[PDB]
Amino acid sequence: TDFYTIKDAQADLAIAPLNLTVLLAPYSTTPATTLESPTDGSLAIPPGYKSVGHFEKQAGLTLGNEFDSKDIEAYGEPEPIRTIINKRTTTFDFAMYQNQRNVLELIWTQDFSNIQPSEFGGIVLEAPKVPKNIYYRAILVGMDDRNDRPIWLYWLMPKVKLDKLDNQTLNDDNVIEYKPTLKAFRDDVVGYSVAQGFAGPGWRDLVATAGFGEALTALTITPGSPTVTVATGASHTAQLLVEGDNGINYTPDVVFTSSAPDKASVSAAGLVTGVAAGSATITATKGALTATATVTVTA
Amino acid sequence: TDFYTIKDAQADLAIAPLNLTVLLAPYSTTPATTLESPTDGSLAIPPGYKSVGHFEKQAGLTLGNEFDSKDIEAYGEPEPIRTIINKRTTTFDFAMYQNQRNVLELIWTQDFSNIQPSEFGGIVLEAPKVPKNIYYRAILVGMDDRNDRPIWLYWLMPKVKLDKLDNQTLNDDNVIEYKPTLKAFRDDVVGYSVAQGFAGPGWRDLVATAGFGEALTALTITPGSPTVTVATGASHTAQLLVEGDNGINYTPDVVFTSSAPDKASVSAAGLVTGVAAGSATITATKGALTATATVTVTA
Amino acid sequence: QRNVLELIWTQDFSNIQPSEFGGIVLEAPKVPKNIYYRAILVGMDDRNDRPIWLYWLMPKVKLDKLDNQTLNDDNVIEYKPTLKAFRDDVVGYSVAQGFA
Amino acid sequence: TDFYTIKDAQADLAIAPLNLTVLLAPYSTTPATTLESPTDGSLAIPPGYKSVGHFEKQAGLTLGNEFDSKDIEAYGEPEPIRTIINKRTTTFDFAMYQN
Amino acid sequence: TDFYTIKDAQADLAIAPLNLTVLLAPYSTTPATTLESPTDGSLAIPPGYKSVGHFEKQAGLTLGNEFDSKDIEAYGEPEPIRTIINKRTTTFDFAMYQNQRNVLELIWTQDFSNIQPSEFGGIVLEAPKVPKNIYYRAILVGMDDRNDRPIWLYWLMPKVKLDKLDNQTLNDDNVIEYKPTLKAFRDDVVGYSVAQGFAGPGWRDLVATAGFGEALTALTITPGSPTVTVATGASHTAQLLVEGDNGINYTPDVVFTSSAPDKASVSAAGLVTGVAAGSATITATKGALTATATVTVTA
Repeated sequence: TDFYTIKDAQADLAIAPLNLTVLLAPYSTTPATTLESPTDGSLAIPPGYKSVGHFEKQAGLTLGNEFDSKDIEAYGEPEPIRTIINKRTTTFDFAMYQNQRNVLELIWTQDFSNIQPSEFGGIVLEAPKVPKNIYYRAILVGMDDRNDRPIWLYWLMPKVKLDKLDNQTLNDDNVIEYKPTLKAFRDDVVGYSVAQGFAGPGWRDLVATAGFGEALTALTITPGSPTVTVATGASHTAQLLVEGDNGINYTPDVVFTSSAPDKASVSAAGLVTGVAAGSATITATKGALTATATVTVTA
Repeated sequence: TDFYTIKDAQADLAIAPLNLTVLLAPYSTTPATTLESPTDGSLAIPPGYKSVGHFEKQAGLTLGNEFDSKDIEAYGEPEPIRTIINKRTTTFDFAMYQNQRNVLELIWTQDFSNIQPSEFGGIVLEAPKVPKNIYYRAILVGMDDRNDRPIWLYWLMPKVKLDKLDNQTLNDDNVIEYKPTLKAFRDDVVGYSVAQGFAGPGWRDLVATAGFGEALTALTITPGSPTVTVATGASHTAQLLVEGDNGINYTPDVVFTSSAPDKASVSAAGLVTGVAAGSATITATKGALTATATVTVTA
Repeated sequence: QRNVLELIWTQDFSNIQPSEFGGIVLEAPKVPKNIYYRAILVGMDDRNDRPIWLYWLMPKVKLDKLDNQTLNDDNVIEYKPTLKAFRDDVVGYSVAQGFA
Repeated sequence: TDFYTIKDAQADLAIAPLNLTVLLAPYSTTPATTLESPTDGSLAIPPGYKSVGHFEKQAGLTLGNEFDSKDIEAYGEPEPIRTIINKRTTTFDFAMYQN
Repeated sequence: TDFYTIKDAQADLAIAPLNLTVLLAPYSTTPATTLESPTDGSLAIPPGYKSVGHFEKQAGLTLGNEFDSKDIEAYGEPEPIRTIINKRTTTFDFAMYQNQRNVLELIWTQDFSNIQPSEFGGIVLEAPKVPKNIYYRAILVGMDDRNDRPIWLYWLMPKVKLDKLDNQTLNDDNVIEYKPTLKAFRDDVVGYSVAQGFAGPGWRDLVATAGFGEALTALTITPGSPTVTVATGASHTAQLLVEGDNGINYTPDVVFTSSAPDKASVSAAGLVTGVAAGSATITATKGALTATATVTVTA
């Protein structure tokens, strides 16, 4: 066995967040559990999460993790007999550009929903008597677009608070930047302080390689023998569903073909419509994996 | 839903302070509450506020916000059960150029209003025996000129005090700079320490987008059916006011047209003067939104 | 991949099952776990098609530190952990350097 | 439509400065607003502007324009979201003979 | 196989822009999707695009493309594992001669629409206090004539902006020149920054050779059995239409003949007019291909 086989390096698993956005929601909003829509796996932001818009490219977004722990030392032991890790504090910072309502609410620790613009649109935002402890739910979601197969990787922080505010420098050749450092706290309802998740058509290919689940070896069609009516109606169309040995819906990844197009009409999605009564064979093929189904069409 | 729809990035909301000025006023002056003139929304500096003139471009104007908070930690809780934020310290610094009375008064912490120039204009400004605690009111107003529609964004600090004075370096190829770092304190009568406000014709367009108020959907002409006299007099002219569903006066933004110019004369501002007796229709149109009014002209 | 995320999150993700469309969610644990790994750091020096494999054997390592993670639109995401090697009683050493 | 009609080329709009003069006036002089006389439209130079005479033909007169702008770059945007053009510096040079 | 067959050189595919024009339109104009007229395939410029006229022959027109990419390097890999290409900047420049409105507006970053000539026709164009960000839509269309079969090849740039302005040297024996370098940006409405296109009867003869689509192997007449009345009326004449398997209309390229001129008269265009009632044969011949249709003429 040579060195490169032992290395087992996969360049595709390296994900670059080509685009990124941060969505903040008020603490009354139900926290998001996953960003994958159950219908088709598309990106589905839960209601109540509103983006903060553009932010500085050069500064980017900085995530920081800090452990605080106490080590118990016994006599004659060079190394601790037990280490008690109290907490893993997570923070993140970036440089917002847009001067919208939620950005100013976050940087001022105030609820400006009751602020009404004057007769000519002029508004005045007053800092509170003492800063308030306001908690938000944050979704940091980024898209890596490779071969038109995006990978959406997101950080879910169900309870964040404004930890720090950097100095605000005003220049006549630069836009005004708000640079908050937000600390994520543990939320009891969901039971975590921060979660990292992956989704998308691109990640469906690499989920087997990355080590989550089992490798795709067999391809199966769930409605193997459907019966379709020639006449128009609710039961005149039957939607196929293709799965793998590891339980992942591979329907968007497979290619659908019909042995006899006239007897049954199949699309790229996998819908089956029986134009003419008879026997048809619908084959879903992805790579070297092939699944076959038989459709009977009755007028 | 694709990524860019979720991101919802508005490049217009990014405001760059192309021009900036700082106006200091003595503590006896009534603090400013808003910089928007009630008459037409123009920039209106209250009396007593005098500018400090030019300041260094490269140094710019630095705004700093600091939090001092004490966290209450209970047994068995990695994160504090309650955090108490005592105050939010706000400071700002910049490098003044002009050697005028107010700049020297601020840097020297002295009242030079009683200083009388000598026979040939020479003056001598003595530092006080002990530094005085002098409080000023500060307006930091900046204009972003985009498409001849300026946005004036301002910081109102009703009670500031000189906190620091940076080293003063004299060079034969550079002007003399005064670099004060001013700290803003809470003012009891107005109820805030620092306030951030936006105004101007440019900001009126972005009020709806920024999230303050409600989006503009319908336009209404409040004097829908006015009657105007042919003959000259005080009641020979009538001013039209156009408003929106969100209560913002959109008169400068709309375009005025007259059905028959001879019957009633309308200008860009919205004034209606009845040249000839009869019925006229005045239409105010902004974008795709339109409002109509009928004017009856009686000799 | 799975092992890198387990190392950086101090959690066992072997029980994580991908969703219907391959999407996964990895939750940080309530409290960080003390997880120990065995590390082999093996390097090849290929000279005249006669490679030299020199390796560091650390039979018991633990995640000591995690550096800041910076996200940029023109760079991939890097995980930068500092791992501390501990004494292992069964083998009798904390770190061993070998050549072959 | 043939290509020539779409081109809409006109040789009459190509203006060649067959003769050229530079006139310098002290800062106290009232700046010129236009060089056409309101009486007849002829070339009328305001008083105080004194010409510098001949200058070298080979060098001619060179006019340069430079822009100093800063581009605001936002995350995920290959092109800047806003370009702030500070100034447009105009310079010109020539080689005078007359002392 | 000899070298000449392997090389497969086609001297006809070399296109030389014998004539070139640049057309600039204001940003409010609808961007051009194609320069091919759907009615006949001739060069049809969308309204609002006004040509800049003559420009310098010796300098010509220069198009430049630059790539800004970052290479992700990994330990032990001599070559990068992933190259992240950010943008493809396209620019173009040329030396305008004409002193017209659009040229001066482009070079001065100003709009002179409201500039009114004085009593004697004189005008004064004042440069703006600060240069404005004005965007244009550009069409760079060139014509190559070969055996009276022109080829129009064009570059569409939906969003161009002034980037550089070269030095402007005045000579007593040379006309005045303006040398702007324009950078093409990305327009989200159309989804591209630059698009290269080809059209014209000359191109139609080279579509198959160039590799876009399949070659022409069969010819077909869509009105196989048209009916034309002897009596004058709307349905007196029927226009033929020749197509191929590749999907390209070859009607202008084919030659129409009629077996019996008295029964039906056909021209080079392909229109069929029924002069005498009876059966006629219309044959369209192009190269080695022929298409036959039968026309029945009823009185």
